[PDB]
Amino acid sequence: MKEFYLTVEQIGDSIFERYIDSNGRERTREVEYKPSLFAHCPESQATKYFDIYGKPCTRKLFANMRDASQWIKRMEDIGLEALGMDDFKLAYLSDTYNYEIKYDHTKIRVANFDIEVTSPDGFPEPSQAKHPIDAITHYDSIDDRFYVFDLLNSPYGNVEEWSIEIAAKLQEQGGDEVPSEIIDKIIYMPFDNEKELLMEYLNFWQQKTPVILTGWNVESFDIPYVYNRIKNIFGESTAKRLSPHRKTRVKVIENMYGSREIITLFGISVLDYIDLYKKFSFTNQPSYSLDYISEFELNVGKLKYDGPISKLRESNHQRYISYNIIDVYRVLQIDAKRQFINLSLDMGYYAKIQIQSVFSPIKTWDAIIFNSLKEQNKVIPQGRSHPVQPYPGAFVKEPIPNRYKYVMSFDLTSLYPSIIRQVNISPETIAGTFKVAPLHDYINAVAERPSDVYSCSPNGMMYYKDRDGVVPTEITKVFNQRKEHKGYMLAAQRNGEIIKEALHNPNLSVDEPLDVDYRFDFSDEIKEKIKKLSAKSLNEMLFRAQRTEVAGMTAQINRKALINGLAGALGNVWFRYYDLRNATAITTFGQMALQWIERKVNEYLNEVCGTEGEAFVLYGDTDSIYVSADKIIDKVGESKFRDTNHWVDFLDKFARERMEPAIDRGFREMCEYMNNKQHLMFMDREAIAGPPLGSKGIGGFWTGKKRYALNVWDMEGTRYAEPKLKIMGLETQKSSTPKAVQKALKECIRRMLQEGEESLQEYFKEFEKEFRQLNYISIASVSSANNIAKYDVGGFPGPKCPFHIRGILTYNRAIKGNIDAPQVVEGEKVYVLPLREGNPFGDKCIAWPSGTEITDLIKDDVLHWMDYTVLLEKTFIKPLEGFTSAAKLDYEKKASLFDMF
DNA sequence: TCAAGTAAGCAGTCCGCG
DNA sequence: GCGGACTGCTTAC
Ligand SMILES: Cc1cn([C@H]2C[C@H](O)[C@@H](COP(=O)(O)OP(=O)(O)OP(=O)(O)O)O2)c(=O)[nH]c1=O
Ligand SMILES: [Ca+2]
Ligand SMILES: [Ca+2]
Ligand SMILES: [Ca+2]
Ligand SMILES: [Ca+2]
Ligand SMILES: [Ca+2]
Ligand SMILES: [Cl-]
Repeated sequence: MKEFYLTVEQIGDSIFERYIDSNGRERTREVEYKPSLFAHCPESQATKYFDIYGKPCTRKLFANMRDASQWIKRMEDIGLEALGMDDFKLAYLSDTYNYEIKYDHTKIRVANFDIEVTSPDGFPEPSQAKHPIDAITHYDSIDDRFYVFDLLNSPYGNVEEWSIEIAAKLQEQGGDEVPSEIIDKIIYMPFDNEKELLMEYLNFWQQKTPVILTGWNVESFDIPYVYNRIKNIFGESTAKRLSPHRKTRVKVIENMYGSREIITLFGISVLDYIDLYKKFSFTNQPSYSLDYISEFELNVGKLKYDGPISKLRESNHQRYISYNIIDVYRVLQIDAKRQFINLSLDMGYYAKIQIQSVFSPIKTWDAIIFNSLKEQNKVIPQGRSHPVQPYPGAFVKEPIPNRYKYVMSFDLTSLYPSIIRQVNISPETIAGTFKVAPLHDYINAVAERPSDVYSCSPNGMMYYKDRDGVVPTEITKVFNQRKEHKGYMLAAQRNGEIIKEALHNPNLSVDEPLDVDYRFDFSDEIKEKIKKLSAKSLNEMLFRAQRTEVAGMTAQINRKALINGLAGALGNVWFRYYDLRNATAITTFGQMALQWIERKVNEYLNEVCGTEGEAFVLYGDTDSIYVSADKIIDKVGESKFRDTNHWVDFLDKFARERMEPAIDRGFREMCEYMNNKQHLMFMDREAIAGPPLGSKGIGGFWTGKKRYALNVWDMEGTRYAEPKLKIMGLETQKSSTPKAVQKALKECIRRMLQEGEESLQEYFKEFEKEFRQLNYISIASVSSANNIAKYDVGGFPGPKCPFHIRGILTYNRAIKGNIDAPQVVEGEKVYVLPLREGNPFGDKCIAWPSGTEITDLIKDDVLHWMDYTVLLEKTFIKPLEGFTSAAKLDYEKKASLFDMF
């Protein structure tokens, strides 16, 4: 077995390392690590160490780590560059693990825990920790067991033991429906007092010390609460037993306004799952309560109880404990699905960083690039301080608001990383500058050729062509991984569509799902077998196919975020390789590439239609073009096509055989023009959109930049069983618009694109007729709530007070004096509802914490005073009017014109 | 809302616009 | 009432 680190810390002049040894065993060592740093020396000195620019460097070996830090300081006082890895943990891992790390996840202790704390006087502040901890469920990945620590006696109630048999049975039997598949995995431990529970929990922690510590909100609540509670009862030294090296810190953590407190446990890698979810899931939720996310991800029903959570333990301790266990399992289930822990470890070990540093792309890329350079004996530069400066980004084309019947989109593969590689954009590859012409001149190939020797970007930057920079070299490796996993993702997606087709025809039999790998396109034998399968087996296969696709999406999209992170990090002042010359070289080249290809695609299509000046490209954002295919369809049919799938094949054949070769010729020319290192602008067909053949649908529409809808039949080679709506930027896509409204707007769009104007007018009429029956939560807007206490002034809306903030102040006033009423937490999401004039709340809106029912006292009143009229015109009618106006449609008839008869 | 980047939309406040 | 300066929030890349 090859060895791998678990955790690494610097504590004074010692590196503290937990690792897995050659025998598969967890181990700990304290290494008195002697770091090296570098200084420029004259050429006279024969050395093997060179900076990234090829300047000679002398290596400086320090007695300890504090000596290395003092030298960096004194080099600053002198005014000279101190080169090398100043994060000595990273240098240590580089020296100790001088190879590609193969890790074994089965040897890494991943702990998933949740605590319960009964609080009769509001939220229990983790930094006070004044209330007893009365439940801890702690799952261990190695044991595969849920360890339940249950307080039977508290100042808030003496309770009976939790019954495992009641927990197992249905809600309909008096039970808690704790999943069968985990019942045998529960190790249950009741305690007579909190001191006993906490002492036992600390002994347990010692024996099964987390490497990865996760859960929901554990970093902001669970961890600091357990730490401070133990600290209040036993002292600081006992609290510090949560760290394997007995060292903890705070932390702080900004931003403005104001600041939080977390506990840094040295030798643990805390990956709060809420944080993993926000970084990697690529959703924006109305609520981040576990229950909301569990419903969203797993389609599991909200685990319900009577009364408030502060009375739950004394009124129903059985359910209290059972829900603590289910809370932990929920997070494991979301991970089984999303695989964010797996992803974190992959990226973390790849980069050779503390695993928790996957949260910082700057940290991740600094470690990768350092390790790539160290391998060649090259020395990294000192990080400098830079003033934050704005710089330009992508080009977005203004669309003409309209409907568009037949649409084909084309999209550049990993654009920004592909520009890095093509141009050879890197800190050490800068060759100089050239006199820049207006961008428009490069777009039209009218400017003089920038260089005959170097590789250029239209921002004026020239780059070496003899060898690849460290940025191109390393961005390529992660790009190639991204491409691998995207393949598995798209194949899984395609395999899912074959199952959906076969679901049109079971096959009334008792059989089993096929043992297949969904990452690969189903063979003809698997296809045959699928066509003989029951609905039960086919649905189970769909679930599994869709799970593979999710797994592929996680792996692919976050490797993409990482590489896009690097292009972005070039424009972040805290990045070691921060250069605005390079950041702009990427974005300017991208602007040219899009507008260059727009010109070429128009020219091509104008040529192959016999026209001049006609604009076939109707829109583009950053790296995408949207081509109007009406004239291509018109040249053939629609006479003339058997079905929808027939013109979708014709357009797929035309895009792949005629257009892409022309796009590639267009891009090969631009590469020569810029004299780039290698041609890497690959623009594949993305979507084929249009109305169902023979229908009165409009196919798609644009309202403006970054706001559009299309009816897609084929996406990147996935031919759908049913057409899919691709809606971008419109209100159906915003977390802020109500659930019921998003749904309603979506069906309006669907009818517009697939069925026509009259189908739209009948749905709108029906929705307007029934919308007052909708549940208040389903029709409440959502906003994030920043700067509440600023507005307020005091406590009414102050000058320029935002609408949602006003609603919160209304809420604050209606719940004034209540300890147990839910407080609106600053920086979180709220539900917002408009209020009718003359209401007892004395303002036009009320807001409350999202993902929650509003307090029983006031609920009846807001429900009574809810302004449905304002609600409808604001969230539904205004947006819908914007759609139909853009699409040249009416949601209301209109005319009409006969009229009676 | 600690944690790579810019572009650009819409809601609402405030206030002009004879 | 609408739009523009401005803040707040949110999304497309
Ligand atoms: C999504 C996204 C894009 N971008 C920039 C960089 C991208 O190259 C460019 C286009 O974005 P995308 O079209 O979303 O993705 P991509 O071209 O990088 O890769 P692919 O299409 O194969 O999925 O916009 C970011 O800087 N950050 C982001 O989060
Ligand atoms: Ca792209
Ligand atoms: Ca693509
Ligand atoms: Ca069949
Ligand atoms: Ca794109
Ligand atoms: Ca070339
Ligand atoms: Cl790819």
